[PDB]
Amino acid sequence: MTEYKLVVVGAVGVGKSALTIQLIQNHFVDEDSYRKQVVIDGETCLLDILDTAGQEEYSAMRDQYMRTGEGFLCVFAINNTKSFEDIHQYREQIKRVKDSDDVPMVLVGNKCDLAARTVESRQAQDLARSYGIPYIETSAKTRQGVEDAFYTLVREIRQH
Ligand SMILES: [Mg+2]
Repeated sequence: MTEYKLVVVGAVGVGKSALTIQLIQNHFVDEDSYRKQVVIDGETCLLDILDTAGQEEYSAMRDQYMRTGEGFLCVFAINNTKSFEDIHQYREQIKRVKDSDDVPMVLVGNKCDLAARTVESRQAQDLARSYGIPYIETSAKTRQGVEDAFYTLVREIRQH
């Protein structure tokens, strides 16, 4: 069957794992590869997701997994301005290693259940527009937009 190699990236603590675990095991963790047969738009397929460590110890450790990844979830948290500003560094790294200005990618603003937000939706939407990539807000806690984000990424890969 078609397999989709997806890679979840982002600054420490933004909810890369919570999003992956909500999708795969259907529960929010208040506190690494995953493989799952799913059916998306009638297509039977396997999601092979890499949930990357947050520690900036990489760049040679990062290049290996970015090279095999087909599409990328670039995650920041909406109560975390630094995690948002860090997004540019992740995209420029994916582009460097994949020798492409166009890589299937979705910008995800996670933790949209929280009221104490420091990054506004219009801000991130305008960023995503400049990249030419979709923007989707999620909450791994409420499960809002979780399937949305991953499925939109699969569809971006299908259109590449
Ligand atoms: Mg994690």
